[PDB]
Amino acid sequence: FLGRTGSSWFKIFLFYLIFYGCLAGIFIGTIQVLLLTLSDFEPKYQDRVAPPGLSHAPYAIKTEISFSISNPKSYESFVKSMHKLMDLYNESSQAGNSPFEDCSDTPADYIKRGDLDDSQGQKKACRFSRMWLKNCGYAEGKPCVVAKLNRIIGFYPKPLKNTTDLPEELQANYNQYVLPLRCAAREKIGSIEYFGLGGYAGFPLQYYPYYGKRLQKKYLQPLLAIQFTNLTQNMELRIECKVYGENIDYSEKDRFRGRFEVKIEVKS
Amino acid sequence: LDELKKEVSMDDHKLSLDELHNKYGTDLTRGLTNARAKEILARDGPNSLTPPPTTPEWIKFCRQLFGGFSILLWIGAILCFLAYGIQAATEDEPANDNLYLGVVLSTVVIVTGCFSYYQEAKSSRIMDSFKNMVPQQALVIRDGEKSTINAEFVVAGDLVEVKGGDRIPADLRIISAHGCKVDNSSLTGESEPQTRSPEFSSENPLETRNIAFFSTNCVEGTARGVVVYTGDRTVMGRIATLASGLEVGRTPIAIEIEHFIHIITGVAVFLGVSFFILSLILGYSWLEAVIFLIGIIVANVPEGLLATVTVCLTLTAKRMARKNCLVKNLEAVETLGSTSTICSDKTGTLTQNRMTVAHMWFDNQIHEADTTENQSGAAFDKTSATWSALSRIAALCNRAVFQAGQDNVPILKRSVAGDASESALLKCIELCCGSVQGMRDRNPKIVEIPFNSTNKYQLSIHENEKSSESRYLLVMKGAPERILDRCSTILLNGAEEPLKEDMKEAFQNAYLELGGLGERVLGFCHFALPEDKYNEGYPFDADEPNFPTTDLCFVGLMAMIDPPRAAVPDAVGKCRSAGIKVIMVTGDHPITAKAIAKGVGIISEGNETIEDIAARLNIPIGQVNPRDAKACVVHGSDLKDLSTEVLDDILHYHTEIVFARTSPQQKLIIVEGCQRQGAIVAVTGDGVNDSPALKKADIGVAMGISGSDVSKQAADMILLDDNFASIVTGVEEGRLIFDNLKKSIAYTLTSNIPEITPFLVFIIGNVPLPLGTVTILCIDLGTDMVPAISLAYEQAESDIMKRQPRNPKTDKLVNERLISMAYGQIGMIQALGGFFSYFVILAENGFLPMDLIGKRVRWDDRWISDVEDSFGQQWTYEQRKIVEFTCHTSFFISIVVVQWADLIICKTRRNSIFQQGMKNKILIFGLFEETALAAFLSYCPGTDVALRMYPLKPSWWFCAFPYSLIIFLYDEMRRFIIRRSPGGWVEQETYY
Amino acid sequence: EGPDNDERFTYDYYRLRVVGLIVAAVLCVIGIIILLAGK
Ligand SMILES: *[C@@H]1O[C@H](CO)[C@@H](O[C@@H]2O[C@H](CO)[C@@H](O)[C@H](O)[C@H]2NC(C)=O)[C@H](O)[C@H]1NC(C)=O
Ligand SMILES: CC(C)CCC[C@@H](C)[C@H]1CC[C@H]2[C@@H]3CC=C4C[C@@H](O)CC[C@]4(C)[C@H]3CC[C@]12C
Ligand SMILES: *[C@@H]1O[C@H](CO)[C@@H](O)[C@H](O)[C@H]1NC(C)=O
Ligand SMILES: [K+]
Ligand SMILES: [K+]
Ligand SMILES: [Mg+2]
Ligand SMILES: [Tl+]
Repeated sequence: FLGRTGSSWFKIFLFYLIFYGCLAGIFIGTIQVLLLTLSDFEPKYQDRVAPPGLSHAPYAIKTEISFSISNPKSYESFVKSMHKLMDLYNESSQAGNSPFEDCSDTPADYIKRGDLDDSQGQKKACRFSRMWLKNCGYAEGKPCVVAKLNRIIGFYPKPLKNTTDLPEELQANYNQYVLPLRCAAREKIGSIEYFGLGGYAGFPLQYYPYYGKRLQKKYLQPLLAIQFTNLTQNMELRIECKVYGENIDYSEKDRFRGRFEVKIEVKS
Repeated sequence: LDELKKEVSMDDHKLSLDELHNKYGTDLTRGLTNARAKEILARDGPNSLTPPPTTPEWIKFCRQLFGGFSILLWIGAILCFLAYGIQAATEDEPANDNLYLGVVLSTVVIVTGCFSYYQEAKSSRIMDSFKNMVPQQALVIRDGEKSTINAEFVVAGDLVEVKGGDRIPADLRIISAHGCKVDNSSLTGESEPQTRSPEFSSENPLETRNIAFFSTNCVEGTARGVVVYTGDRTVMGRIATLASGLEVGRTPIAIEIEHFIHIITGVAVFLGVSFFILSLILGYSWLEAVIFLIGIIVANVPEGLLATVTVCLTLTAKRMARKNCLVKNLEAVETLGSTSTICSDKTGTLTQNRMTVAHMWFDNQIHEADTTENQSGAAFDKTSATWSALSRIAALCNRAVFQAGQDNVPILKRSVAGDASESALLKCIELCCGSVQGMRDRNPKIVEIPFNSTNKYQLSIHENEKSSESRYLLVMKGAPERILDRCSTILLNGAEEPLKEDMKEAFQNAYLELGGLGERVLGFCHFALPEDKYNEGYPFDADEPNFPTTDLCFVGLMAMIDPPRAAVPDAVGKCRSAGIKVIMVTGDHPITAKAIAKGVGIISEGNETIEDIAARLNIPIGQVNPRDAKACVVHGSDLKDLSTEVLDDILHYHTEIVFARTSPQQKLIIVEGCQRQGAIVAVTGDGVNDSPALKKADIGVAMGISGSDVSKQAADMILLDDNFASIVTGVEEGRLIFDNLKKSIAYTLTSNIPEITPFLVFIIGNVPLPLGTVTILCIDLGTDMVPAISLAYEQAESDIMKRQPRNPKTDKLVNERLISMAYGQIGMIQALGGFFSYFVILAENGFLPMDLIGKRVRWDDRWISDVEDSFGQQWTYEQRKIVEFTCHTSFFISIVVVQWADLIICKTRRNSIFQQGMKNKILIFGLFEETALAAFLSYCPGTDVALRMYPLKPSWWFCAFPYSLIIFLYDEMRRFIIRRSPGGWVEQETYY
Repeated sequence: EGPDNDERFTYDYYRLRVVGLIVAAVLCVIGIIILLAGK
């Protein structure tokens, strides 16, 4: 033929069949032992998610949400993702004492449901009403963005203490139980309005620590609705929403490390 | 074009002096007119040689920039700029990826260009050396007056004059001469002075006395002649053009390189476009379809391989430089290993090029002297009183002297003023009797008759050094038979005795044997003149026989020859044991050529020519079956009337071939004949008459000390110490580097698979990219470099000089067996070890292997800063990318770890590491430096930006260890099978 | 610890780099030693 005879062509097939078969069987074996060394409830390493990311619902083309108020299908793209998220926080999804629980309607302290063990059933998560998100189809004019803190197993988000000076200096400082979120731009051509649990501009600490998908399915993380009823129009406004805390940090590279990058433009 | 120049020349030495003048419109006495000479100048053109048109270095460099790998790397470099252009227009990408990768790849092509350019070097100044043989000026007779003119202004027809010490300015017809002798070594390779006279003495113009040639010099006397040829039209000017004009051609090693380039280029374009369409079918945007292709290019092309080859060659050439063997062309480092036939000059190559005493006949006994340079033999006789009598004649009846200031150099190597035979005798006595000058001071010469054409003897009368005598001793030497007709007694073991027919017959026997050995034989005799008949003041007349020259006492015979170099016989046998055919090709006479052939082992004992059979059986040569003769001796005059097909039959039908009295073109023809049969041929030589053959040879080797400038220009290799044993070393080195290149190539190729497979699974699996493009270049250009080179220092696995020369048609540098092992077996194991570490990194950070399938879509989505892992955690864009790049880093390090084992297995093709050992210090160096480089690239701060290399956790380093070990075991088991059964299965499938 | 389990999300990449570079250097020196056993 090309290389060899039929007899040789066969033998080279019988070899590579057994050979690659063995190699596949060995590869699988090493994957088995790897998995055997891992927990079902907690990942081996968590230093790469460490400082929590802050992500929002409006799917930004490039950290930007520009549209026209005087146009219907101009914002119907951002309403798709906005709906996708909030559709999960339905009351019909949170039914019965299992696996949900009614928690303080005001920001409270942490809740420990034991260890990362299966020695108990599904760890009961705090309910969250999308109805706590006042004012927010969504904002056809002047968007109503929804913030979110990335989930990390066993992470206890710790707010800053009012020992020294603060950006939003001491205003509504629920020091003990709220992780604040203050959006900014100089360039003050807007109108910041925050909505959340208990009416505070933060995340209620009663939703922590997260026990993971395996130990807490259907779990709901707290949301923080933000509305920009800015009196300006037809210009790119670089708005940055920042979260503050002891366990919260940022990076010049990762522009989502505990903060937002939104470029709103109501070009109408 | 040069087929005309490969033919024997035609001449006009047969014409009379007068007749020759009519042909050139010339005067025998007055010479040309100033006007007629200038007319002929413009007519024929200058008496000069024009160098052939060369290829500029520009075109030579750029021709390498387009050879398979460079072509693919160019397509990659441009395709980078393509994707970059498409980006800069569509979505403003502030990145530098495609732009920088395009710059990097273009640089890789340029630098790789320098390496191949360095390897494909051609240092040739043939025509320049020939031009150096034309004198600046010549002496001509114009308008009846002699004047010096620019030799280029010399034309056919003018009257030229030459004298001892000057170069022949052009081909001349001798019309007048006085004691003129010439050095025709340019045409023959033999430096013994040849007389020139107006008389025609041979039909063959290269042998007649009435022609003098350009490229030669007058050694003594004076001559006048008419110019018959000028410039390019001279006999050796044509040889110049032939030699300088010959197409170089591709070396065996070069052909091998191009061959695997085709193979690897083939699989590259195959998988390249095979997966380019496979991606579009899967619905991949052309934006991405090209990005994957660039990666495929980089994965398939072994970027550092061609440069490795060059370095391995260079390092092998450095070792040979250290044995006095200079390599002018890097590729010639290997040709000697692939050589199946050596065509060797005799004089100054196989031989020392110096008349040396070989045997002596005295006391009715043949004695042998030591002919070797360094005198590696033993003594023959010292005791016999006869010896001292013969020794005295050899010293006294000798007019040769050592040049001043030689006392530093060895006797046999020092320059001597005199003819070759007298120098030989001088050096013979000086060696075994001490200072000859002393013997010539103790015995003052009073009268002598120098060797005469008519007398055929030379005699001398000396004052006997003996005090009790202080009388007159007569000594003489000459033609053995002439000396015999002048002897009455023979000095036997001390005492004289009558010359009976018995001893006279033993003389003839001794004389015939020595002459049969191709040796020049001389007779020696002396006579103690009677005291009473010769007073202390008796005057001797040299002009008229004033003393007896008959009834003298015969002392002995001495024989001499230009002997082989000490190492030559043994080197010839070694070449022949390695299955190399050795042919002699010489301008010298057949009797001498044949005798040295037997001396060095070109013709082995018992082997006969058709002429030998005929003489032994006493029958006509036509009655001899030529197939009964394995040896042959072909004279150039017969070679001339043979067609190439008939020359091919001679080459095919004889194992032991001697081509004697060959012209320079004839040497070229014999070389081409050998090549025509498909053989790789080496030429060894030292003369300008070797230049065409040396050029045409697959590898020409010139002698460094004895070699002429031309020969060393025509060669690929120079033996700087004239050590012929270096050929044996050269062939051995050549074979070793050929095997080691295979090892180094397999090693380099093996790591291609773990660079290809990640890109494929990236498409077919939709997982995060396991390894990057930049990461691949860190391997092929970084870590693999020193290890791959180090394989050039591997010792032989067996006695390589015991095997036959490779068949260049069947035995390739890269074959299917190499690809099967490197791509199909070992590289495949490396790929898995890479993937394993990849799955380990991701799974330990929260992305278990199961959830990875079909996630790249969301993984690469720059706007999704919340991807969910297996444990329910959310990752931003840059966070997961850090893990991904950490995966690139550990996959990279996995390659390094699996290359550890590969380096050790590529060490040997057959033998076990437990047999060959670990005595390669460069290899061990490679292991340490490779690992140091990898660690540095991972842990050095800032490398995460420039190369996207991230720090690895200690446990990460050990992921591929079990795969590294399986490689070592697998290959060790496999080679154990090879050795345990030379049959073929494992052998014919995987044995590189 | 409980709410004070910050060490769980921390890794000393600084020490690892220092050690990694020490090792790389020493492997580089060791290599020179073995190579220079004859040049
Ligand atoms: C989650 O809540 C949303 C609230 O808008 C539900 O949307 C409803 O969709 C139905 C049918 O398309 C409409 O008739 C209603 O007007 C919507 N709102 C309400 C309050 O009922 C959505 O269907 C819910 N999703 C799930 C899975 O239950
Ligand atoms: C990533 C995976 C799926 C690709 C696997 C490719 C396999 C099938 C390839 C890789 C190397 C290949 C072999 C390389 C060498 C030889 C020897 C030659 O004389 C005949 C073909 C043969 C035997 C090839 C057959 C196919 C082969 C085994
Ligand atoms: C939000 O909606 C409420 C009614 O639910 C209305 O009273 C109020 O004006 C709205 N706020 C703004 C800022 O438009
Ligand atoms: K050559
Ligand atoms: K490679
Ligand atoms: Mg010679
Ligand atoms: Tl490569």
